[PDB]
Amino acid sequence: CEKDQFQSRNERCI
Amino acid sequence: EVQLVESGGDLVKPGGSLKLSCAASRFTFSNYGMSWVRQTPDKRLEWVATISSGGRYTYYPDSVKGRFTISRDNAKNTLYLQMSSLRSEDTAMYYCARDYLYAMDYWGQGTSVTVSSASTKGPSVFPLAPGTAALGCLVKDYFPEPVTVSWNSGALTSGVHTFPAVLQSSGLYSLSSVVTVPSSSTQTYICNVNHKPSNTKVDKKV
Amino acid sequence: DVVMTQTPLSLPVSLGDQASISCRSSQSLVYSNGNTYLHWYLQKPGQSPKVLMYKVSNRFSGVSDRFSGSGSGTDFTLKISRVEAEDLGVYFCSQSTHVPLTFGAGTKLELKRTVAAPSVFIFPPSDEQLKSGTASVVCLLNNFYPREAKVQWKVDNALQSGNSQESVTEQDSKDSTYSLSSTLTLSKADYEKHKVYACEVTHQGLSSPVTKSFNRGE
Repeated sequence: CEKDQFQSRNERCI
Repeated sequence: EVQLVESGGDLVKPGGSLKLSCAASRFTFSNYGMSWVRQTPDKRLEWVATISSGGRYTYYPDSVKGRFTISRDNAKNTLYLQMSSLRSEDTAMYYCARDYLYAMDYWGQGTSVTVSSASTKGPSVFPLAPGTAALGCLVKDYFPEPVTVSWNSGALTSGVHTFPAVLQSSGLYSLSSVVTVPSSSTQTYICNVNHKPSNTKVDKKV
Repeated sequence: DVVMTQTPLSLPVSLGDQASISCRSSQSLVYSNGNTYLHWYLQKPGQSPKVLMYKVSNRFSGVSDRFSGSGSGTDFTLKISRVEAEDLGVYFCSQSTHVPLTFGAGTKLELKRTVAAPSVFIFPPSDEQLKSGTASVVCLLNNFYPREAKVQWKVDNALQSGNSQESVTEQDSKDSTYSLSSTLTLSKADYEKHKVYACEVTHQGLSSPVTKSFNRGE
């Protein structure tokens, strides 16, 4: 599960 | 107690290349996205690059896309920024930062990058000779930034004022560092000046 | 790119008082999922930025509950309910709804205090520097408030112009004062052509401008 501040916007990889 | 320590900044000629590194500590580096942000001499911030936790994705603004490349070594807990085709407008303080949830929570103290055709030049340090007395050191005609100044090897911090550098008409920088002390002080006062880009370190008794 | 406009850019405030900072985006920060990715940072003097708030109103762990965030769409506010000395610094808003991530220009929080007149010192050039052909004369204005001051150089009672540069420190967290250096640069020949060197200081804390001077030979 790839994490970064832009991926976080999809509210899944949190 | 997250910690990020940048290194690698230097004076680079236009068209040149430079690699910055950022050492991460006291967190599970592999579980977080990581970013680079720069702060230009006018104090504005500009996001430079982001890389996802596992390195699957990278992101850049148009100003550096193609020229800058972010990477990470999850085994060594290190972040990298490879810079190429460097331009004068890339001159800035470069910060490494941890992506935490939706923003960049912790940032390193930064590493300085100057892109110029001008050659390196170490400072000439001159005394500012002195019930309150003032004394100091004039650190002039150096290039590029930065210069760090301490007093009595870091023992004297009270009443010390180190001024921002100003760019002189010649293209060389200059700054002074002053300290107020009781006029009664036998006491030896030494300013410690370090200029990493020119490999200049001098100690001047006042 | 999204332009982030902050108001004010300079924010003087007294200790224990309330302050508010505006941030306006050039386009809506609502993301396709209906969330708003607007964040705030604080850069303290001599330090790198640290995050304060994320997604408009959420405090990061360790950030005082004196900070609150609000707003919607293009209009956002950061509020400080009782200002403390450690709040001194530059506040930045930032958006990540639209790539590239962008920042506002920063708002500098400044602490108010009573007027304090500068302590004025003047330094002749060193003999080592004179050997090199150049003469730097330095005027120091120490621990004063407010920041506004006028420093005028005079050589043999004659006003100088264009041959000096000034530098000011950031506000000291310890006493909320500023210090300023003014440097007069002359050729060695021009320096040794004159005797009296003076800097005249005008400041709200001085009822009349005061001059500090030295004689080159004496």
